[PDB]
Amino acid sequence: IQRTPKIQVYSRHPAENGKSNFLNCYVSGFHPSDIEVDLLKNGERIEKVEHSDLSFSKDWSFYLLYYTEFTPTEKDEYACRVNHVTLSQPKIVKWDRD
Amino acid sequence: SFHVIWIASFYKQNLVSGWLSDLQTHTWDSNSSTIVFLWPWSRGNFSNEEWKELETLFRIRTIRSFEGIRRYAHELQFEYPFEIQVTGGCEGSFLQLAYQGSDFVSFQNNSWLPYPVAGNMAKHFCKVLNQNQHENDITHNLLSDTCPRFILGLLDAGKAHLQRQVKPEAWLSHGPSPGPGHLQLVCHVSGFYPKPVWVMWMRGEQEQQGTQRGDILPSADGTWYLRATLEVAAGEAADLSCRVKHSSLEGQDIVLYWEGSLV
Ligand SMILES: CCCCCCCC/C=C\CCCCCCCCCCCCCC(=O)N[C@@H](COP(=O)(O)OCC[N+](C)(C)C)[C@@H](O)/C=C\CCCCCCCCCCCCC
Repeated sequence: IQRTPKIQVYSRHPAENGKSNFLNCYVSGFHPSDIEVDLLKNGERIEKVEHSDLSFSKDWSFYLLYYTEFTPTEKDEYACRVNHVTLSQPKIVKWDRD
Repeated sequence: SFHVIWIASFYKQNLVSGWLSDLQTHTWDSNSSTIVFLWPWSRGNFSNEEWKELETLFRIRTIRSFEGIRRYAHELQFEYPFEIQVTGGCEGSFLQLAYQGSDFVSFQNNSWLPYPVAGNMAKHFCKVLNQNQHENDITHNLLSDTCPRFILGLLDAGKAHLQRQVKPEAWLSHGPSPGPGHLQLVCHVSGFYPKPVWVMWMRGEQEQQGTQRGDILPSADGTWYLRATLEVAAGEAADLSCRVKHSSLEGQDIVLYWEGSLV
């Protein structure tokens, strides 16, 4: 049985233009563990992204945290892009800020 | 509770790590085949020389277990690609194994038992797993003797880190998908530890029961994050506030008010 990833995107601190921050993409509830996760800046892949060691929950579904340090400007859009066997096409979830 | 998890993926990738619940405390380095300590106190009160003992059975059993799974895959009817997951530890002790993300077999007292629903495949697996009783007795003692002693030393050694209090910060934003004529108010709470937290949209002292709390999500620095949202009619968004309560604030709630440029 395959399980599709839940994808949640958030910043460590309130967004303030010109101030250093951390962008997070938490991917969870998926199976099998093979997965591809990119953080995007203006549709372009962000080069140095870190992730937690792969782990799983009680129901055996996997979860990973992806993150990077970043400084937002008013012109920049960020998102998390996920590909997994359960997905027809990569799924993109934007960082929502005001 | 302390537990070790094993993730093995076959198409031959292998991951072993140790956990205090959500908190990772140990990792296994394949290249060095060593036990990596993620915190100073991850050693617990286990002497430096006793730690190389533990590494030994971890040495031999991790790659004997990985190797063992692929020769038998034929008779066990494991078909590529597939994944095996194991979790074992103590709180009471446990050791459970899944095949393709479903309960498959578990270790109970002195032997491996198949989950009934897992069928004859799990039964044939247990036969293999139980073919040497001594190796099962070692598994028993690791769980009922070694694991309980370890977790005591671990908790004591880490007490400082584990009972620390880190204050949350919070902020408000507009949510993305309100229905027509309505707004979505979002209250973000971040940087708190430990995990339990209280957050509600309020009108004065009246809790707004429309408040929808999301999952509590991790940050890389080991603190936690939560979003709480409220859907309201645009006419009725006056006098709303977000109130955060947390052990670390000692009664001084964080309170933020919907207004300024938010309106
Ligand atoms: C990052 C590490 C942190 C460590 C911190 C430690 C502190 C706390 C310590 C302990 C807490 C509890 C941990 C629980 C560990 C439980 C160990 C599991 C026992 C494994 C059974 C080995 C059987 C074997 O090793 N099985 C070998 C048998 O080889 P053999 O030729 O010995 O068999 C011949 C026996 N006769 C002498 C009678 C002929 C294999 O061919 C069979 C079956 C393969 C299936 C095994 C895979 C499933 C094992 C599940 C566990 C795998 C990884 C566990 C470690 C993560």
